[PDB]
Amino acid sequence: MSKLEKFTNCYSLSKTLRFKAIPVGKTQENIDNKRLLVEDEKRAEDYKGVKKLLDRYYLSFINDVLHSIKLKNLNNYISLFRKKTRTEKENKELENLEINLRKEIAKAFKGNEGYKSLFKKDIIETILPEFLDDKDEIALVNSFNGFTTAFTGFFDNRENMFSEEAKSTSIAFRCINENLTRYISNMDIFEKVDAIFDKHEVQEIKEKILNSDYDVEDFFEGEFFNFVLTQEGIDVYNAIIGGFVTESGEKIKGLNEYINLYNQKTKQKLPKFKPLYKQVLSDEGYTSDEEVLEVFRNTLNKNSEIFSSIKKLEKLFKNFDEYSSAGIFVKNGPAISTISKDIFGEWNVIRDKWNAEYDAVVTEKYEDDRRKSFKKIGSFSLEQLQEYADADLSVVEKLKEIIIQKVDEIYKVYGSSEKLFDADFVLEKSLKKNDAVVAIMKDLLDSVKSFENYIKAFFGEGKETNRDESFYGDFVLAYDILLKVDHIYDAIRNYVTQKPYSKDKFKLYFQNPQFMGGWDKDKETDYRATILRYGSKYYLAIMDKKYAKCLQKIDKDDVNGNYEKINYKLLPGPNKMLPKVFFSKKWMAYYNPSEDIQKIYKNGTFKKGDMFNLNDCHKLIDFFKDSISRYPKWSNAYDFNFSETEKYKDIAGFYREVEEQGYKVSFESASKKEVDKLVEEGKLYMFQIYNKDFSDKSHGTPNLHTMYFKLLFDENNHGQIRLSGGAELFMRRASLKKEELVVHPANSPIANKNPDNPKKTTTLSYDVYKDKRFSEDQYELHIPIAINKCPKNIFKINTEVRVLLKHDDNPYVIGIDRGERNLLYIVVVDGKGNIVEQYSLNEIINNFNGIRIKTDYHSLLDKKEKERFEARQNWTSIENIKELKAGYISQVVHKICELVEKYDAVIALEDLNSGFKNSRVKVEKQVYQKFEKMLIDKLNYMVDKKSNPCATGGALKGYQITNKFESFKSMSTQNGFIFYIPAWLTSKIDPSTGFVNLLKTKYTSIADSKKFISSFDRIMYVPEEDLFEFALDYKNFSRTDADYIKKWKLYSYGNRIRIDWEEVCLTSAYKELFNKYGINYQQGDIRALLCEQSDKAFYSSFMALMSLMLQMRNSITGRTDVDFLISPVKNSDGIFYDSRNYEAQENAILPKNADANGAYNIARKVLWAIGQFKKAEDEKLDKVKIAISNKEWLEYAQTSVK
RNA sequence: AAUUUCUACUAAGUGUAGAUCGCAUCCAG
DNA sequence: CTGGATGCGTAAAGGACG
DNA sequence: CGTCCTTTATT
Ligand SMILES: [Mg+2]
Repeated sequence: MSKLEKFTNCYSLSKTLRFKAIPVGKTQENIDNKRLLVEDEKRAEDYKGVKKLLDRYYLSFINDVLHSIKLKNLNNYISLFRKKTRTEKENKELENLEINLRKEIAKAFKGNEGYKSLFKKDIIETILPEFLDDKDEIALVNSFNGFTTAFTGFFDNRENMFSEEAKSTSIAFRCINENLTRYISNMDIFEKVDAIFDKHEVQEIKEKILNSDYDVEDFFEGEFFNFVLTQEGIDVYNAIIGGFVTESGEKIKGLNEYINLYNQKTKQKLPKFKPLYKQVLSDEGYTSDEEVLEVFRNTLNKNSEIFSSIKKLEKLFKNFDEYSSAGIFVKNGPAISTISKDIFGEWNVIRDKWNAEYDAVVTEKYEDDRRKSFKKIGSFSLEQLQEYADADLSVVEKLKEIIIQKVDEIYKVYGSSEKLFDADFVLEKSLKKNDAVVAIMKDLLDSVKSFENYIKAFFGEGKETNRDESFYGDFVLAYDILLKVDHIYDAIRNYVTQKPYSKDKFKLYFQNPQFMGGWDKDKETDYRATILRYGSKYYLAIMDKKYAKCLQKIDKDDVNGNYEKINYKLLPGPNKMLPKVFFSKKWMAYYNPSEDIQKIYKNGTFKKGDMFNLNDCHKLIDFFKDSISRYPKWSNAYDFNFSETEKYKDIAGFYREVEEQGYKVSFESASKKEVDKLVEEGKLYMFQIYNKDFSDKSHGTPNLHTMYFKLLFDENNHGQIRLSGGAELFMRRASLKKEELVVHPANSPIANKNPDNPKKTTTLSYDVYKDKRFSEDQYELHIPIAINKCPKNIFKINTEVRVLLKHDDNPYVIGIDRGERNLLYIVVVDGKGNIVEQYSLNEIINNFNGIRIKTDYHSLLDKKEKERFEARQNWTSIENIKELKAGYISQVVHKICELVEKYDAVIALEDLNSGFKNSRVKVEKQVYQKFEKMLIDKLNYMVDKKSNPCATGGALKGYQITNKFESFKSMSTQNGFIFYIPAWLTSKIDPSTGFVNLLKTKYTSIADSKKFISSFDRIMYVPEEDLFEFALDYKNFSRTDADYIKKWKLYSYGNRIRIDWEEVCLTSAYKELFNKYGINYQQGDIRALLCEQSDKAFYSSFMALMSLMLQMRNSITGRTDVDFLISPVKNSDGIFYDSRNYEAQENAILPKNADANGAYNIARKVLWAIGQFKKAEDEKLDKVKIAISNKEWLEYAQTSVK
């Protein structure tokens, strides 16, 4: 009984193995003399070119077929599409109609005579040259005759367009699922908005745009859709909506603009047309220090056009008073928070002064319709914002001082940069070497980018009642010039942040269009590439075109050394292969196949479905079984051993046995003397398939991919991992010069970087070079493998994880959470919620031999954040930090995998589509998304390198506890062993009681502060404890639906940390507050006395004292020692929860700090969901919904503690 | 600071530890 | 540019060409 | 013929 070991051999998946290919002997010499690499480097260039010309014809072919087309179902479909109350049968109707619509478009394409030619040899030899009218381009296409097969891959990518399936890549799908669906929505909107378009306004568009061949109304009748299948039609349709610009240049207004005026001017909100997407084929970064520099000077010198539009926006905003403050608007969003702060000094005072009208009891259904109508508003006028501005304070004047301040900042930064704009300037050093220069370009770009990103607030997305077009005329003119800095900012950053070496490579073919197609022994002379072994070394051996068969003559050499030559036999895809061979002109003539059998095949009775006869299919199988035996190229390759034919449920049952039997990999001896001569003579080329684990100097643990690669040829690997074909060989030209490499000169000591390494220094007898691998041309070889090609353990992984979980008695849960002090914190939990382990992942501990050496990745991040502060916020340090986090998580994966294996444990992770990230946490959402993706990926085939490959857990019996990754949005609910959970109420919650603080203690009014103090059942001093007790029933406060217990007794126990920061003893600070106002707190219930008091500074000291008692988390920033979590509520046994009582302990039973509490409670939510699985019938486990609500959660946390 | 590649390294001396699905294509803001 | 999605990860029939 | 490039078959 293990959950894990039920999950081996579940599904098949592809991986690519990558290797340096090192030439051997004369190989590189012979390759240089024959000038082969040049030919390839050119070919790749020319190939990209021809693909574009090919596309040109493809694009012409598509318009021909789309123009012609006339869709049949249309009206009928649109109508059913529109029905808002469809019986399920009617939704199936609607699908069949949508399928038929797509099949119409597909059949329109594939039914040409022209179609089969597009992806055959013919398109390059004859069609494209006739089509083209340039002599150069025709020469390019001509260069590829006898090399058509190299286009197959591209051909497959273009085929996806002509599909009828509902797939992103399809033309049908783009027409029927995306563009038709929009057209229909626009019809809907049109009949609502039809009348407002002025009689005159419409006739404009029919002449200026439509050219008087169709009426504007035509474009909103269903039956007229066919017109907008083509990119041309779409260009028209979108022009009607967006507006056009004629040959003359006269602006012509579009329907969507007219609507904008009407809804603006009458303070209304009618809807607007969506434009149609483009059709599927219709129509880069900076490459050198000089090009980057040149752009910086040309777009941003003092007489560039962007600088001109700054000078104009200075004059416009200097004249801010001269304009109407009721027709100037500020878009709603982040810019409202910012501009609120800029002029009041307060983020949420502008929030308040429209809360001043809207604002007293708060049911959350009224609080959402509160908080939502809020978000509905589009913008605010300078008049409305002055309606909020207390008298004596001019909103327009202080805005003028802020905007004008930002342009003086730009001009000041221009004078510090002036020498970069001299026509006389030349660059001393490379930019990545020249920090001075880049920081000069950054500083200017920033100040321009902040001015730009600030000013952008003055839009209002309007859609806006009468706008000061005297202001927006000059503003829009000049802002559209200013927004060009955006592109220029990105591309110049992306450049400085790039690496100094390039990975640019190109594909080698060795003059063979199907080069290295597959490893099959028979196809070995066609592909001209095979694999050799000698001892622990593996080589790629490539026959030269003029000596294809040169390896076929070589015999085993008894006396001398021998190579091992691979002997590989694959039957690829019996469902594809078995028919082609046995119904081929060649074989069909040899083997009379009865009219039954060809009927069965032509008819399709063997294929499951309604046409299926188990007997017909059974007869086809014995046809295939005899032919295979009459076909000795298979029957003698694979010792075939089929199941008795009566036992097959379907054809796929037989095929699956062929597929698994039809793979064999062995080795043959081949004379090492004879093969080496071939290489010298230039008849064979030889590369060692190499990575660092094959070095004579390597010791200790190989890369996982080395192990996979070796296991391919191991006799304990029985198909678990197949060597696939379609490997590629590439040359990556060097991108660095040895002389310009950083060298650590031999025999001088080098300073070690890791503070936790005892050894502070290493001295080597040899030189070591930074980025050495890129100072040299490198061959790289990519080998695709096939894991679990024939899976036996077929079941839906999640349903199986739910069954095992339900019937598992003590299910363990690894909870992972992101901390502020801790990059990641781990809490392992048992089936009853006892903390088994709990620790931080700030330090990664690497083990080699019996030694351990830890690397504190929290120290590393802290030092790279300091280095970010020094040198402003340099572009690169941001990247270094991004990459460092990116590598951190790949250490963490290993640890999580260990925990899974050790505890047979499910994983509880944060759902990143629902929750809200606090940004106190170091590992931002983006990086964590990457981590959850990596985790899914590893667990498709989770292996322990250090295990025996044949053991479960090993490289041949990898655990498959995760379904193949799809999309970030799909990282929700559950994926096998990984459960995604909302982080709500996982941190700030008493792990000992389930208590959370559902009170709002923000002070507003003296009256509000009274109703609060009266809503408590009791407020008293307790002398025998020296504590103030605040008994409540959450019934009496608003927004407390989620709590389950409801009646709590708060105490002012222990201290808190107010936020600079002061420690506050709670008990004595209440005494202090009450004594300040002559309140006798010892007199039983005190609630009347506090409400008797009439001083507002009493209530705000009290609400602040309530805030502190309910702030369970207390933290001092920079002080990693002080992250304590302390409860105001007593548990079953009348003890308060204080986290520090457990951080002390070595094996604690409750969370040791705030971060620990986070992880713990995320793992408990999974425990709740396992609770649900145990409540459900086995058959209905699929149906159980995992998403735990706040209401369900608080119930679980408040009842499970006991 | 060496790498199929990436991060962290120097890990006891040309390397250590973990990770590592390639290639092509299309579509989106 | 980076996530979304597509597809290939093949031996053997078949043909052009000298 | 041979040899090299192209095309084929799909649960
Ligand atoms: Mg290693």
